[PDB]
Amino acid sequence: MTEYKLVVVGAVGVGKSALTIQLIQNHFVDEYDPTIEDSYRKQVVIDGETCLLDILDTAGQEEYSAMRDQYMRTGEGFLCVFAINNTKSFEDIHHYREQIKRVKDSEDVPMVLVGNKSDLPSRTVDTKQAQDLARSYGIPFIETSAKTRQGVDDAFYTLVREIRKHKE
Ligand SMILES: [N]C1=N([C]C(=O)[N]C2=[C][C]=C(F)[C]=[C]2)[C]=[C]S1
Repeated sequence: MTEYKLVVVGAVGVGKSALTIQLIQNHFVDEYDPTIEDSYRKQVVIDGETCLLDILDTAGQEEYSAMRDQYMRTGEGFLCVFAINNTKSFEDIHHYREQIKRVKDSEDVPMVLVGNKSDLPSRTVDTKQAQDLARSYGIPFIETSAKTRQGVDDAFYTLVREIRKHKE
């Protein structure tokens, strides 16, 4: 069976486990829990093929810099999640971008920019603005409304399509 090794990156206040738990057990949690390390695995049927998705939810802080540069060597699919309400987490993508290209040692890497809390009234970053920077890097921007569970499942398939095309 085809297994996909992905890492869940981001900052504190975006919705890390809010995406995982919502797609894994279909549950939305209001309380935020500072995660350090764990393994989330689930089987998904795409294009008639059943595959296993292994996602590692690491600390959403620049605490373990050495460890950050470690797992970044596996650039299968980077989930660039940010909060549309927090511009700081959006402009933080560049901070990771400069490192990603260094660790991956490749200019071309299939990544997906997903904005969370899109169903929330508090919006600072606009879709066009987000897409402006996204297209600057060469990555697509998707809307991920966690609370309503809209686009969360579909957006997960988009990255798989990228990985498949990056192969052959
Ligand atoms: N989770 C866990 N495991 C599995 C794996 O591998 N994962 C991953 C990899 C890489 C990346 F990047 C992300 C995720 C083992 C132990 S714990």
